[PDB]
Amino acid sequence: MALINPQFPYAGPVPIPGPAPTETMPLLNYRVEGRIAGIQQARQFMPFLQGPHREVAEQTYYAIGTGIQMGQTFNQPLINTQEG
Amino acid sequence: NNTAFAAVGANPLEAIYQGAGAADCEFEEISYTVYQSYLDQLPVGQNGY
Repeated sequence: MALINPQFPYAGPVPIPGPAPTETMPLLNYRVEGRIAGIQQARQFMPFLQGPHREVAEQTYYAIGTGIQMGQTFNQPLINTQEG
Repeated sequence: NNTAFAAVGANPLEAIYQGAGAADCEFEEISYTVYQSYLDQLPVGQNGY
């Protein structure tokens, strides 16, 4: 967006020496076929386990029984003959 | 003992020490240790790794 100087104008570009025209043109680089080499193993001996863990520990229980329940020799009360 | 003790006036590009006593300099031993740095536990989807 330059302003044209009317007192000192200039013309378009003139030819100048050039950079040997084939040396600015590249070759198209020619890929050969390739292979991810080797026979891959199916599994890996991992350093960490792959499953979930638990944040807190919960107390577990198992039921037990008591035993054969016996009789008893109670201390027996007195007879309510109007004193009680 | 050849490629590591250049003399005074030799090319010290691949040498380690250079001096006027370099004709009698020698190694006693060289020990090396290699440490491999890799990525373990690779992700596996279907169609392999």
